[PDB]
Amino acid sequence: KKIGIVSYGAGIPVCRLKVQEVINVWKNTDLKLVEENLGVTERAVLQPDEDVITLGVLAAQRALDKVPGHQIEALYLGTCTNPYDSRASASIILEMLGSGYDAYCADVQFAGKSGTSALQICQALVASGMTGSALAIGADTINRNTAPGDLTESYAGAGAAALLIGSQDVIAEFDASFSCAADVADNIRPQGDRYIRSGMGLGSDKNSIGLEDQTRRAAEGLMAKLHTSPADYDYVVFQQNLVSTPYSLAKHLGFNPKQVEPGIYAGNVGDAGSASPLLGLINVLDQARPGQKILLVSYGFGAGSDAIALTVTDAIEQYQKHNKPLRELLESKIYVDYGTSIKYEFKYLRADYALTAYL
Amino acid sequence: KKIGIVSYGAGIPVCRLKVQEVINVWKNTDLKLVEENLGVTERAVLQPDEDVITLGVLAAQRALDKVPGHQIEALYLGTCTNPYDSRASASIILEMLGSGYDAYCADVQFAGKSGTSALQICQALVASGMTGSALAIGADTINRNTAPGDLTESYAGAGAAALLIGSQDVIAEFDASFSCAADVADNIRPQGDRYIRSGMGLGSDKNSIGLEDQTRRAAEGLMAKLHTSPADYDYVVFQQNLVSTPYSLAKHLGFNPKQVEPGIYAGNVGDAGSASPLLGLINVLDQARPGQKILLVSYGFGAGSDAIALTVTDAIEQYQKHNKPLRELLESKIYVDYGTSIKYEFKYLRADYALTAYL
Amino acid sequence: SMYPEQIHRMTTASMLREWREHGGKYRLEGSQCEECNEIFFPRRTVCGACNSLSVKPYRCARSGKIEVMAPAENPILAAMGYGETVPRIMAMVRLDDGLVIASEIVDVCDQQQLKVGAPVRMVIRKHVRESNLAWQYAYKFVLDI
Amino acid sequence: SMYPEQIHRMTTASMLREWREHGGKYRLEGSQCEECNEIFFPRRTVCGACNSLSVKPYRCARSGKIEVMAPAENPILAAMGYGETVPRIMAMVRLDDGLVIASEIVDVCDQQQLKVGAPVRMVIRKHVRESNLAWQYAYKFVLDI
Amino acid sequence: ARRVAIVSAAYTPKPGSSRVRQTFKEMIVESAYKALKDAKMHPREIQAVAYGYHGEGISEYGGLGPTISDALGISPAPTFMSTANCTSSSVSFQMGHQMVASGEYDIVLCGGFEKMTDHFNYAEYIGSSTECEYDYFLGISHTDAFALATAEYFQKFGYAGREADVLATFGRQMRIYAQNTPTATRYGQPIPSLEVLKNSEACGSMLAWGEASGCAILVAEHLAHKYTDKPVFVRGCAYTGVSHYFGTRFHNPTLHHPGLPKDVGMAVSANSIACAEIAYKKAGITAKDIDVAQVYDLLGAGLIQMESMGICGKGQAGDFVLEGGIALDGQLPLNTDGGNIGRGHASGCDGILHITELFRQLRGESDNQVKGARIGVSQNLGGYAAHNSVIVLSND
Amino acid sequence: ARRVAIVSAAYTPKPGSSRVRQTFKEMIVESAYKALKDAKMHPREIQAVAYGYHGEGISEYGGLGPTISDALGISPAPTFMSTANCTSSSVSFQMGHQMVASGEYDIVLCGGFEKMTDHFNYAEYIGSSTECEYDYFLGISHTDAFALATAEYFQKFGYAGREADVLATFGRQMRIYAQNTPTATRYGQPIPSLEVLKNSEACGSMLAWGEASGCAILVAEHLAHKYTDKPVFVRGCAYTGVSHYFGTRFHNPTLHHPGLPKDVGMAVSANSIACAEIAYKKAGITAKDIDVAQVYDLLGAGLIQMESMGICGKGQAGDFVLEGGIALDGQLPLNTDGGNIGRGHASGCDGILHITELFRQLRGESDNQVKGARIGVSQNLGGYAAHNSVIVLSND
Ligand SMILES: [Zn+2]
Ligand SMILES: [Zn+2]
Repeated sequence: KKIGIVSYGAGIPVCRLKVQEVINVWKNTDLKLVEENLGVTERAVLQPDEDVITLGVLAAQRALDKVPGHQIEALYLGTCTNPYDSRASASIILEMLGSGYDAYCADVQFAGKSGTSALQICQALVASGMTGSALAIGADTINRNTAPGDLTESYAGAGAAALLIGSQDVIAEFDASFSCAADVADNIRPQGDRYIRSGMGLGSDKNSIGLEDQTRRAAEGLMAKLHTSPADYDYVVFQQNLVSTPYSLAKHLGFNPKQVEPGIYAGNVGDAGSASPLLGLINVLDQARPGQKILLVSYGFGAGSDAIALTVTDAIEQYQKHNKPLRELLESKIYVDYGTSIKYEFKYLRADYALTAYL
Repeated sequence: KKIGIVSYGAGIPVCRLKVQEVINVWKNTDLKLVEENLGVTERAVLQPDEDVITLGVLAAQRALDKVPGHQIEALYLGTCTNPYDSRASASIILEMLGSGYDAYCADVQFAGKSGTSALQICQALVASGMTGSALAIGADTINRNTAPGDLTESYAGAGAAALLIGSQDVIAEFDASFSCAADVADNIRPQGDRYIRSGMGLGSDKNSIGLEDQTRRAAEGLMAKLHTSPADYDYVVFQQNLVSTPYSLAKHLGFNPKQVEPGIYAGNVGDAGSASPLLGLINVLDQARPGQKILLVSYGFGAGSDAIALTVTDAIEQYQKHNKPLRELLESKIYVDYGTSIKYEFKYLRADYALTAYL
Repeated sequence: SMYPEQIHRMTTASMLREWREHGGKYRLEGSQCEECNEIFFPRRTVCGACNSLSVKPYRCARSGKIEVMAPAENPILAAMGYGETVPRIMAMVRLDDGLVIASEIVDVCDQQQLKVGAPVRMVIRKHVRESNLAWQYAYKFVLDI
Repeated sequence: SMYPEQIHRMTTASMLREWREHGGKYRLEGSQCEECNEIFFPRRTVCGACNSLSVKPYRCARSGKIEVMAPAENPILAAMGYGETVPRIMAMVRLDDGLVIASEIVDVCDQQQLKVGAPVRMVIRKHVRESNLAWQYAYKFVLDI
Repeated sequence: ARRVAIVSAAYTPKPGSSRVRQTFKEMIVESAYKALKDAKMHPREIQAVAYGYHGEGISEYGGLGPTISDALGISPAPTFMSTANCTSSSVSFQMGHQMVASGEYDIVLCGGFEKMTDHFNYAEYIGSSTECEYDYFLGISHTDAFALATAEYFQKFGYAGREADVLATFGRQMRIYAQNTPTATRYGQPIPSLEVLKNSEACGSMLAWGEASGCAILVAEHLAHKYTDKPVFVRGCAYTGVSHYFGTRFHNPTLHHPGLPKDVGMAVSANSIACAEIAYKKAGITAKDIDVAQVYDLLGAGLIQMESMGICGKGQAGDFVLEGGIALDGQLPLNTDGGNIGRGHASGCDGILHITELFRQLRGESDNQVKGARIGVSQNLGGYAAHNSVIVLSND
Repeated sequence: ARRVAIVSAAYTPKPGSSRVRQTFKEMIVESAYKALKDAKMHPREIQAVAYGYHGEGISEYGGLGPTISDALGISPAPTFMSTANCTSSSVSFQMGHQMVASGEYDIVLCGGFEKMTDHFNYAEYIGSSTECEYDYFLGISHTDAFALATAEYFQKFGYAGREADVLATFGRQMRIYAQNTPTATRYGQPIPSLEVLKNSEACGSMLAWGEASGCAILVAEHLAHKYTDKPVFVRGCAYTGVSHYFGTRFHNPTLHHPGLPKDVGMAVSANSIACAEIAYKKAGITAKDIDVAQVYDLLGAGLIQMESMGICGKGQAGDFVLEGGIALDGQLPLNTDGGNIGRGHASGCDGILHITELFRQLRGESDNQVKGARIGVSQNLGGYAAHNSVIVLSND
């Protein structure tokens, strides 16, 4: 019996901010560039009562709702916008889920590839026989950790995705993976800094030495291991900080648009970091058919890349029978203006010590 | 030959923010309260290239333009929102004015009464014979030092007023003054804090123990010294953080509305702190007649009050002949939205270290 | 910040307070009596019906209906940590097991669906931060439609 | 600092509290009865001796002697705002008018002069900062020799 | 058991207004010495005190008893403290009644105070007296509970379309009573029209909140003639307690009182019903016997208490108010001083605020006098009726 | 007036130790239901509760009465709260005595608790129950007051050179009493030598501080036989209050008690002397009659209270202790459970901690039994004797 994904879930903020609302204030980038070339018209706004833990536990609880009475054996939280810098937020999510304390547990960090790295850890724990199952979460509040006036502000979002790994009722078999990494400081966040920073100007030069190099290296590595090529895959899923990014990487690695399209979700969300490759995968599995082949290649700034190959099983049809797809979830939204978004995300420079709510 | 005011000038920011723009975002106070009871419909917004020094030197240069070739003998800068906490911004303004270095010079601080305190210092320097003339400035950027979401945000403004004291071509003779003070921490700003803070909830209870107590004490003190009563004055000028404040204090001290009205300017400006009593005085002198009597009573939180009595002279008619009144100056305005106001006033929580303008 | 002189504060919470209530606040656990099966929220040590000490944790139903609802819009009554969202929709939620929970409704995407009798479900959200610096998490409700 | 989310705090002081006590705390003003001349510290509204409401402010004597003294060195009992100076020399000071004040002795330049019966005088010093951010000032004592 | 008489009662005037120039000690002394004077009594005749406040979180003064005994100038005479929301004074009154009735003390001063302005923002502190881990720390207030209670009342007893009319008629009657009552915060204010009130905050049913201290002096029957010609006797009291948690109003198996209504909630206060029934049994009366009353008014809470107290049937208090039933010529005159809306509210003092007006009524000294008043009743609550007190006074 | 009997008394064992795994509600229930069982009584027979704690600043739970009535499962039965430093339980006992003696309630549960670990650092919170503006806000603690009181006692009564000997002998006797008392925190610990104690913290006279709840059940005499064969009767109580401000100990014209000593201060507690004299007059006893006692021990406070209480003359308590006077074979056995040093201290529970050991003594059930004990006395204080309570119990 093969090992892989059994169930999944997602958590996305409902508040939305149209790109023009940010551009009207800062006038620091072209509206047409962001809407048409990059492919993002609005982005998710984090409410004051939302964070990585609230989104993560929502996604996780939605995955576990598919498997009544599941006892948790391992739980790994992939995030680069962790609410805690010491102590594991994973243990907080575990406590909330209320399905066992005897679990392998940690937070995992490598930027946008944190979620795929957690997934690989969970696969290794099941495949080794160290556990019978394992829960991987990928979640980020990129909005919260992107500065007002930053060139990326208008498309910084947030999100969470949860994948349960096991060997009973598997809907996507985990076939193989390949990872790579290096010191490439294309983006950083030094200890203390709230805001994620760029290491150079934005554009294809920065993309060539990080995003494209590592994505290519991992994809070619895995395909070489499996003796496959782009033609052998029904779907390809990349990092989706922007709608343009998967299409661009696909053109760079010899995949074609119809292999990419079914993973695209982020036009109304923006960059969800660690969640983005996992959300692309979820968007595929929501409509995929038994027998189909998926290649998933994430990207973490810093930098590195995780490549994973999957095969969809017969069980996907039963899983799909009564399932709320991600496409439907993303229809739920509340529009807010720029001022309200900044209030909600705690980006006004207010007093260090508050006397009342407003003094 | 009697001693007093010879010429004056004012400096006000041109950018404006309608009160409803702030209330739409924070929903932390009533639109009707601020517009109708407090009397403020819009407030001054400080541009990124404006501050206490920029406004102060504008006002001062406008006063000195009335007296060609004047050599400066003393210059005192009254402000509670000083650009420097050590070193005197007054010496920077002196340098800019380019009319002599051999001057008595310092910054003066007692909250909203800083400007009137500077004025008293200048009067004392001339009346003592230590100088032949002296330049007093009152200026504040209350907006810059009021926090986003503060109950006072929607009516925090900025401004500067300059008064030249001398004994040649005097337009308002300085008759007498009376000052009082105490420890009353109704508002504070501890060393380091950017934002001015309240010591208790807003309303008539707070007003009774600071604003009204000290204003009454100084006004009654001065009137007792001169054997006068409210009926003896053609004009009364109070602190004008709000249009409602002079009318309220007038009702409290037995003055009537027609004595107050000619000093009212702040409906489109908001609180200009140290500048506000001096701007009220300027607004009176712009239209006053020879022989008329003015009572000026300021208020500094902390707390204390400066009362000054003046008599308008025959020279006012010549001064008024070719004069741009404050009423006309305040017609120059540029409307901005909330987001733009916050950008201009540096109230977004951006990164401590900037890589470019937008990264 | 620049001057690290300690400021006076009468009360600082120990972690023990919230530690013991994770069942109640993360998992909506009240109590059920082992002898008579009566249910209660919040959790308790003595059954109120029969005064037995044989009481166990009980997972309350996480679905319900709005019994009664009231906007909170008055700035005068804005609590610290809850000033940013205005209005707040306060509600008494009747759970499917019969218990009633005092909470609020959030994420209202269609205002015409917010009414008495509307179905709701529990969600975990961030509440006012603790006086020991730990983030506070607890329940709120959303419309379920 | 970087995340301006308001933290929970049960109690925040109004400026009114200290405002009314500036006489007591800056100037060592207690009360004297106008009818019987008895003196008290701290200030009060009713004379304790005769129950008259005719009571006025009274400037207590600012010189005195150490009646009793005790070091405070136990870290367990260090209050916030008072942890930096160790030991603290707590004392009951008998003022020259007969009243007794609970305070501490500071600036002890010669330790051999710190003893019971030693003469002391009042000084104004900075105490624990207020919960509304204002600096707190009040009395302490020094050896006077 | 022996009878206990009230010989005087007094509070610091305009309790819906603040006294920022006074300390809490000064404020307590004012009302205490006023009452002592009214009774022709010396402070040193007081053998004990029972006093109430919200708690130590307002002024940061705890263990307050000795501090009060020193402030009043009665040491060594003890002060027993009470900390019980808006019922603190009601509870302290009951404690004093027990002190005298026991024979342990013959003359006892009962009272309470609140100095809200010592706290920067008292409104957000008050929630600390609730089921804190499941309401206060989630940003849920007592005012939320009253808003919800009012909404439940109107939605379930068929008042849709007349909510504004009911609340405004109530608030207007309170203003009418306050206009001619010198100790009231709204003394001398002109009476706004019903239409003006409907278009104002809370349709005119928002209370006036300030600062006050108050007290009543209790004496053993055999001594009362030394201090007054016209003593007011305590017939009976009840104090009852249920969970602070608002959810429990709908389902509280912990509350053992037989013959409660089948359907209880916020609009039907089970704790308040139980309290009234116990109190009336102890006092030897029924609701029929009540000539004048006091209730904690705020939004529709006056209606809910009118029903709990037994003055009108379930769901009928709104119509009772609309038909003029609480006016001075009505079937049951209520809050004849103006109540919390007209006279004013100061949490820890509220019990004495009620008792003083009833005291005056029962001696013929009220500004809005109920002719031939024999029985007067205070219905008071704390939290959302987590505390409930019913106190029955008579004049013979 | 009718007599009031204690039918049971109990507390959560090892009160000098903490119970971090329990909530305060769980802890209260433990001792309450233990006492109910000891008395062969059902919770729903309880007609009222009087309960004590330090205040709302520890757990941020105020208006606690209803919360306790719900936790115990007695609603609608009321809980009257008491907030009075380390005397909270002593005061609540006196309140319950009044409730029963009045005839208003026949069966009343009296008690108190403290959950210090709910606060991050309780030690710095406690100062909030003092004359706060002139001590707490200047960093002056209750522990400073006790250190100073001890220093005054020794310096003025000629104990120079024997301070360590007195404090160590006291602390050693407490440890001896605790060793064989199962409910004590120092149960079963080996007895350190006098020399080891002298060289340890506070010469062995530092208390053990933890968490506990406790209660006693009071019943009208005519009902007591239903619940126990051996009732313990309340002979008389006194509670007294003076300023919290430590300076006033030396000069307090506000304290009107005739025949006090000429020279009062910290070493001579005027409030405590007054309290004892009042209590004994009410109880119909003198110090001669006392067979066994309890005092609040900490440093030299036990000595000061031994003198205030009338057990030995001014300045003689140190020598009384050195001569073996508080040992089980001594002239006056004292703190026979181990006291605060041996048994342990939890502020709001301390009154019941005293009363339980006296209750046991008066029924012949103590682990360190005083043969033929007829009269037992609790002397307790709050702040630096700002509150003072003296409670006299007998067995016939
Ligand atoms: Zn049961
Ligand atoms: Zn006197």
